[PDB]
Amino acid sequence: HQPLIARDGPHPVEQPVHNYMTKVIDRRALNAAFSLATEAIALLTGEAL
Amino acid sequence: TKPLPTAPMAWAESSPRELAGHAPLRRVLRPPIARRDTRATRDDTEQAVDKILRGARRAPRYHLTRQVTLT
Repeated sequence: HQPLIARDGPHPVEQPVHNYMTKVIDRRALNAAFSLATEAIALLTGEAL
Repeated sequence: TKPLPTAPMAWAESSPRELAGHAPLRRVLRPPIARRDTRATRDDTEQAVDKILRGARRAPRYHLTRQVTLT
């Protein structure tokens, strides 16, 4: 909501101005990755014991 | 009825990573980022619904095509 000043003389009289803006949210992500191995898969579960 | 050489049949007569998968991932909470500091008929109906149970509890070597034609 915006300020204002009274002025003299011939002019157009001022009226307070209210602005009504609206931003919109953006979208992103983040990636990481890790790997296993064929031996690991076999070791992590029971396969090679 | 059980062997002498046991290790070869536990695999023959018959995962834990997916169990360990949900374990770190799913069991973990609010991650990530961190803050410092009716005899037979009844039996049949029940079984059909159940079959939908098991087949809907899980999930490729087969494909079926089907078609209608004349003789």
